[PDB]
Amino acid sequence: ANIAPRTVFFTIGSSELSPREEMNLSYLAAKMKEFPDTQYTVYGYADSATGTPAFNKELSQKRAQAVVNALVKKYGVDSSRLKVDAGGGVDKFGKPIYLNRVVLVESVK
Amino acid sequence: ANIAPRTVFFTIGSSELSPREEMNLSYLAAKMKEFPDTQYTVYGYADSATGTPAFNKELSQKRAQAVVNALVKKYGVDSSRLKVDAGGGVDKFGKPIYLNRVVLVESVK
Repeated sequence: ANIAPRTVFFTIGSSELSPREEMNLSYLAAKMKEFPDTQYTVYGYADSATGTPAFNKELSQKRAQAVVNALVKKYGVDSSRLKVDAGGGVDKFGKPIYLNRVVLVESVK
Repeated sequence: ANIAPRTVFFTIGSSELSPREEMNLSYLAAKMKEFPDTQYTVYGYADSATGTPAFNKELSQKRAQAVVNALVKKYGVDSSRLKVDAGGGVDKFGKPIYLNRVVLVESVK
């Protein structure tokens, strides 16, 4: 009953949620509200191919936090159910490098 | 145990899947493979604010079909589990109008 990991993409150097991602996120929040006991990890990432490690660490943190903030503030999800994990700059998502500018929302087993 | 509806967005007049959407879709396919009995409807849409009704109908069909084709051909999902619904041109997704250029993958209850 654990979600398919949710992908939220971002533009370069930005932690802002686009209209597409707000739409994406509203469906996930409805599922979260339907099963109020489920826990989630909100992994934030950035591409290590540009910017410094510390900038990419902060950016990944802010990306995860913006996803948390929309679920909590806009779609009414208990903040205690969401845990931020700042993954920093990575290449774990391959190329094009913007695929690493992403948040993954995953269920906690 | 039904998925949170999955959003797959498209560029104007196009039914091509971007690198971001292929990444998005790979996580959904893994969930589909984990629970092989689940059925899904693949709703395709276009924005009714541009183009003719018949063009938007075909475009919505091709969008849904491209999502089906990636799940079946690239991520090995039984074609019989996925049903296309061509929604044609709509405004059901609000503005900006590109939010209507989308596929929704939904579980069949």
